[PDB]
This record gives sequence, C-alpha cells and structure tokens, in this order.
Amino acid sequence: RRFSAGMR
Amino acid sequence: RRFSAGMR
Amino acid sequence: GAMGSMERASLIQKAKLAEQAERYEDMAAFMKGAVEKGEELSCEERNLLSVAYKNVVGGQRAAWRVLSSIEQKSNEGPEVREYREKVETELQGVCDTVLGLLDSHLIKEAGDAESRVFYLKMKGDYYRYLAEVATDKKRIIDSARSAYQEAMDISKKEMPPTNPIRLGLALNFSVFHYEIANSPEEAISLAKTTFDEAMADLHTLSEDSYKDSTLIMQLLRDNLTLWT
Amino acid sequence: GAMGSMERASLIQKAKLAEQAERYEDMAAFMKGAVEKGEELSCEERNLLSVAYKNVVGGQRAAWRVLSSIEQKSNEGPEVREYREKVETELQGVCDTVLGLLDSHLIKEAGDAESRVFYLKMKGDYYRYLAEVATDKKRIIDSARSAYQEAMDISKKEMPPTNPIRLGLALNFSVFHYEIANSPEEAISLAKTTFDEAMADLHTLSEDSYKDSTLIMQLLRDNLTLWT
Ligand SMILES: N=C(N)c1cc(-c2ccccc2)c(CNC(=O)c2ccc3c(c2)CCO3)s1
Ligand SMILES: N=C(N)c1cc(-c2ccccc2)c(CNC(=O)c2ccc3c(c2)CCO3)s1
Ligand SMILES: N=C(N)c1cc(-c2ccccc2)c(CNC(=O)c2ccc3c(c2)CCO3)s1
Ligand SMILES: N=C(N)c1cc(-c2ccccc2)c(CNC(=O)c2ccc3c(c2)CCO3)s1
Ligand SMILES: N=C(N)c1cc(-c2ccccc2)c(CNC(=O)c2ccc3c(c2)CCO3)s1
Ligand SMILES: N=C(N)c1cc(-c2ccccc2)c(CNC(=O)c2ccc3c(c2)CCO3)s1
Ligand SMILES: [Cl-]
Ligand SMILES: [Cl-]
Ligand SMILES: [Mg+2]
Ligand SMILES: [Mg+2]
Repeated sequence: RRFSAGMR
Repeated sequence: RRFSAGMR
Repeated sequence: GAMGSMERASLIQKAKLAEQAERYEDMAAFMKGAVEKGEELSCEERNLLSVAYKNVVGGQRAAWRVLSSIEQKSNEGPEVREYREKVETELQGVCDTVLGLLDSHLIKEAGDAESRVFYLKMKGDYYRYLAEVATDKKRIIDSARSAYQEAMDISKKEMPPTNPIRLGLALNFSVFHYEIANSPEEAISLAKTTFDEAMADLHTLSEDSYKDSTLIMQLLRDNLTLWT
Repeated sequence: GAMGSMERASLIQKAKLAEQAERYEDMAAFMKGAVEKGEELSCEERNLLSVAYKNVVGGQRAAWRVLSSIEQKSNEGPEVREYREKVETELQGVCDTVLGLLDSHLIKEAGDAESRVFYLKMKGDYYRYLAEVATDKKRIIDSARSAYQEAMDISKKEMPPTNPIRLGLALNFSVFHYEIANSPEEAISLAKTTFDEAMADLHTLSEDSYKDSTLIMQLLRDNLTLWT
C-alpha cells in the first residue's frame, strides 16, 4: 500500500 | 508486564 | 437501548464485522444489544462479548496508566489530574456496564457450568479493573475475590484442568492475587498448581485441544518466570 | 462547543497528554476546541491538530476498506451494507468537521505561507478522504485538486524544495493523482520531480533538517518503486 504523509 | 487471559 | 430496534442475529453479525474491522467500541455496543435481547449467549457469542469489552477497557486501562504515571511524576496545574479523572470515569462506566449485563441477568440465566464459569470470571475481571483505579477499594477487591472464587469452585467440580476457560480463570485470579490483593504467594501457588495439573492432563487431549490449553499454559509460565 | 469552557492552554496541554495516551479521539476533540478559540495555531499546534485527526480518520478509513471489501465479496442480508454506511457516515462527519475548521476560519486567518500551505494541504487531504468513499464524486475531486494546487503554488514560491510540509504536500498530491484522479502519470511526474529537486537541495541543510527531509523523501521513493 502506497504511503501518504500520514503513514511515515 | 505480566499476562492476563486478555493479552495472549 | 439504542440497539433495541435491531434483530439479535443482525447484532451478532455486525459484532463479527466490527471485530474484523477492529472497531471494538462498535463491537461492544452490538454485543451489549445482543445480551439485552434476553436470550443466552452461545460459546462463540460469549467470546465475542468478552473480546469486545477486553479491547475497549484495555485501551482505557493503558491510557489511565500513562496518565497516572505522568500525574505521579508531577507530584515528586490541574490538567493532568482532570484528564486522568476523565479517562478513569469513562473506564469505570464501562466496567459498570459490563457488570450490569452480568448481574441483569447473564449470570442467573446461565444454566451451565461452562456458561456460568465464563460469566463469573468476567465479573472478577471487571471488578479487578475497578480495583486497579480505586482509592471502597477494599470492598471492590472482595467482590472480585468472591466472583473469582465461586468460578474456581464450579470449574474444579465440572471442568477438566485443561479447559481453556478454567485455565484463563486461574491465570487472571493469580494476577488478581499478585498485583491487587498483595498476595504474591497465593499468586505463585495458584499459577503453578494450575500449570502442573494441566500438563498432567494434556495426554487426554486432541491435537487441537492441546494447542488451546498449551497457549494459556505459556501465559502461566511467563508469569511464574517473572514472579520467582 | 463542549470545550468552550476550557482554557486554550489547558486544551493544548490535554491534547498532548491524549497523544501520549494514544487517545486520539480525545486529542482531536481538544484540538477542535483549541481551534474554535479563534487564535492562530503555532507550528507545533498545527501538527497536534493534524496528527489527531489523521489517527481518527485513519481508523475509520481502514475499517471502511475492510467492510467495503467484504461487501463486494458478498456481491460476486442488508447488514454488511448497513454497517459500511454507518462507518462511512461517521467518516464523512469527521471530514466535514475538519473542513469546517479550515473554512471557518483557519485558512483565511493564516497570514503566513507556512501556515496557509499547511491548512490548504489539510483541505486537499480531507476532500481526498471524502472522495475515497464517494459514489458528487467529481465535485469532491475538483475541490481536493484545487486545494492541493493552490498549496503547491504557494509552496513553490515561498518555501525551499526540502521543506517537510512542502514535501508532505507533494507526496499526498501525488497519491491523489494516482488513486483518486486516475492520473498515474501525473502522480509519477510529481513524485520524481519533488524527490529530485529535494535531493539537489540537501547540501544546504543542517544534520537535523536533513533528517526531516530525507524521511519524507523515503516515502516518495517507496511510491515510485511501486508505480514504476
Ligand atoms: N470471534 C472471536 N474472537 C472468537 C470466536 C470463537 C468461537 C468460534 C466458534 C465456536 C466457539 C468459539 C472463539 C473461541 N476462542 C478462541 O479461539 C480464543 C480465545 C482467546 C485466545 C485465543 C483463542 C488465543 C489466545 O487467546 S474466539
Ligand atoms: N470444551 C472445550 N475445550 C471447548 C468447547 C468449544 C466449543 C463450544 C461450542 C461450540 C464450538 C466450540 C470451544 C471453543 N474454543 C474456545 O472457546 C476457546 C479456545 C481457546 C481459548 C479460549 C477459548 C480462551 C483462551 O484460549 S473450547
Ligand atoms: N516460590 C516457588 N514456588 C518457586 C521457587 C523456585 C526456585 C527455587 C530455587 C532456586 C530458584 C528458584 C522456583 C523455580 N521455578 C519453577 O519451579 C517453575 C515451575 C513450574 C513452572 C514455571 C517455573 C513456569 C512454568 O511452570 S518456583
Ligand atoms: N506532538 C507531535 N506529534 C508533534 C509536535 C511537533 C513540533 C514540536 C515543536 C515545534 C514544532 C513542531 C511536530 C513536528 N513534526 C514532526 O516532528 C513530524 C511530523 C510528521 C512525521 C514525523 C515527524 C516523522 C514522520 O512523519 S510533531
Ligand atoms: N522550516 C522548517 N524546516 C521547520 C521549522 C519548524 C519549527 C517552527 C516553529 C517552532 C519550532 C519548529 C519545524 C518543526 N518541524 C516540523 O514541523 C516537521 C518536521 C518533520 C516532518 C514534518 C513536520 C512533517 C513530516 O516530517 S520544521
Ligand atoms: N515512468 C518513469 N518516470 C520511470 C520509468 C523507469 C524505467 C525505465 C526503464 C526501465 C525500467 C524503469 C524508471 C526507473 N525508476 C527511477 O528512475 C526512479 C527514479 C527516482 C526515484 C525512484 C525511482 C525512487 C526514488 O526516487 S522511472
Ligand atoms: Cl479533561
Ligand atoms: Cl449498522
Ligand atoms: Mg515461597
Ligand atoms: Mg511514462
């Protein structure tokens, strides 16, 4: 699953 | 931390 | 109840979806409604009720312990105390809700040792959770002790020493003894006798029951390794 | 507001405790009250608002995706659809709440590029979350696209290519392009140009800023590795 800034 | 049955 | 208009079967189904979704507050609300329909809970449905409230109160307990430690450090403004009380009050509410379901009327309608032991264990657990934050404390401890003891009496009479509910019961009663009742010797005595009597019974079990029992025996093992 | 009787400083303090306790719903409620005091949020306080709602909507999103997959499988009673809608409606409510704080009046009172870009990025993010479950969808996508684009315009003018908010903005805009707007080439173009221009600027940074920027560059890296 791709990363968004809220997943680091 | 000790285990209770709700921590297995 | 907000769930009074939903079918029992729909509540059980949605409790299962909520578990898969890790929406444990929803899970508990659905299982609360299921209980209040007035019909007994199957074994699977008893586990759904227990897992749901375990996760809800678990998050409250972990949050309380974080806040309580910070509060204590600041005693070595009122906001830390105020927020700890907010979480504490919300935790006590959940415990009071579970204990109300048990007293009205899960326990009295439990016409089995298996079902009755399960609910009495739950009664001990949630009075134990009230004791963790209590500072009436003596009276709460006696309520947990008494609920746990009756469950033990029944379990010893009616269930084999490898039964997972009986093993989970003794596990949590031992923890009660160790960290709530200031009885670390009782805790040790109980954990080892439970462990030893379960091991001597494993030869009677299927490969599947074996797995069930040994999984709780590992927890008794880890505690004894911590306490001795 | 239920938080209107608490001091701003107390709300900020309790938002921080709530974070330490992993009580993110409490965190968001406290930060919502902080915002509604009408005073600007510091950089730290902007991060508190963002982290709080990220975690609340994050759990809703993960739950929605679980339910939506189960629902689709059962289409290859109404309870699965009903519960997905329950979570979906609660998710949309949270997104509407964050978007209301931004429109009334965080964005218009943001007299900085740093502050304004932060809030515009948030606007894009929570319209993106509404788009994920929308089936008005076109109109929501344009609202996110537009919020993201204005943030990009400002960020390019006013902030260096290694600024963590600018990097986080481009990261999430690229994700918007890839999985919401059906523009995987735009997503790739944006992620690589952002990555490449940040790397060429790292020589200007302290050891600490370096760490900040490279941590988001890793996320651009992982996405490009997935998409190409
Ligand atoms: N939906 C759930 N969560 C459950 C449903 C059922 C069930 C299903 C069909 C028939 C009877 C019961 C459960 C039985 N209980 C466990 O399998 C169990 C419990 C505690 C535990 C472990 C395992 C491992 C360590 O701690 S659990
Ligand atoms: N008499 C037994 N030995 C069992 C009978 C049934 C049963 C009853 C009715 C329907 C289907 C199954 C069991 C289901 N299993 C559990 O409830 C269970 C398993 C592991 C475990 C815990 C609970 C708690 C911690 O670890 S166990
Ligand atoms: N106060 C007690 N009862 C004990 C005292 C000692 C001891 C004595 C001399 C030296 C060092 C320690 C014990 C040793 N540890 C165990 O025997 C043990 C037994 C069963 C078991 C587990 C651990 C975990 C799983 O099940 S136990
Ligand atoms: N209380 C919090 N959660 C935060 C407080 C502050 C702060 C404190 C003092 C001054 C200015 C800001 C934060 C700044 N932001 C980060 O450090 C950060 C954000 C996202 C991220 C990572 C790090 C690693 C991967 O993803 S975060
Ligand atoms: N101009 C800059 N480069 C910064 C200035 C400040 C600051 C401003 C006022 C007070 C104290 C500090 C920063 C604080 N740090 C972050 O806000 C932060 C860091 C890492 C990170 C994210 C956010 C999101 C993902 O990863 S950064
Ligand atoms: N459609 C595009 N743009 C790409 C096409 C190809 C390609 C071409 C020939 C053969 C196989 C692949 C690319 C190779 N991968 C990268 O160049 C890359 C660059 C920068 C970077 C990362 C990855 C991650 C971190 O930052 S990219
Ligand atoms: Cl409070
Ligand atoms: Cl529902
Ligand atoms: Mg001794
Ligand atoms: Mg191409």
